[PDB]
Amino acid sequence: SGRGKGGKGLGKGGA
Amino acid sequence: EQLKHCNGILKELLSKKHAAYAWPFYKPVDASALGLHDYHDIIKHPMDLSTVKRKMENRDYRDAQEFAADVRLMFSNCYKYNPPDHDVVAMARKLQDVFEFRYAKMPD
Amino acid sequence: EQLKHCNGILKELLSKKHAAYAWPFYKPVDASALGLHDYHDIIKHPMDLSTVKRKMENRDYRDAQEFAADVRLMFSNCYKYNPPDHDVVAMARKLQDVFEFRYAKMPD
Repeated sequence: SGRGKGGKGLGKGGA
Repeated sequence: EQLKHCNGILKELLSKKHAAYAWPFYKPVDASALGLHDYHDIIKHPMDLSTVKRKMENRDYRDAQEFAADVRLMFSNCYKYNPPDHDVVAMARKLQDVFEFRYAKMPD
Repeated sequence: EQLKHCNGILKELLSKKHAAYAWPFYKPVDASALGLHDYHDIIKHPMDLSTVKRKMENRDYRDAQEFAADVRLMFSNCYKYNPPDHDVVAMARKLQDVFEFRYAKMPD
């Protein structure tokens, strides 16, 4: 479709 | 003989320690199951750790830079395909710190 | 063309936005001023962003791949010369993530 795998804003960390 | 090190690099990458952020890279990216309609259009040359381990076994790498080129293309691919704020991106950098470090402290 | 995109990546590495962890890579390492009498014995091929730049303005890179080997050489020397815990190693990996990302986002 678009752009990723569905993990936009998922997880912990990254500033 | 440098490939005795890349073997140890590959084992380190594939170890349980890193399993929390290494799992997206264990097997080739499954475009059909995840619905990535555009993936093989954006990524001409897919790569993953299983595939690295197979090429390592068929001894398809002559020296360390060839191995490292596949390991990096693996990361480059996630970076190209995925927006900067996706989880898979961050997992990729965590795994890549492990690779770039252990790859730099290679004897030679 | 890609070389055009390489230019953009350069200016992106040099920009104020990344200055906090980019500053140690701006010009060749000053072994004398930093007091590293052994830096040159260990690092045979010094590299820095000022050198990548000059190579860019002169068209000395045939393609994006050569550009990228020099940028990675820069980080490599850093990972190789410094202890794994040194703040400079962390600054490099932080600069490298930025590079690699913009570099993956190049059309190809």
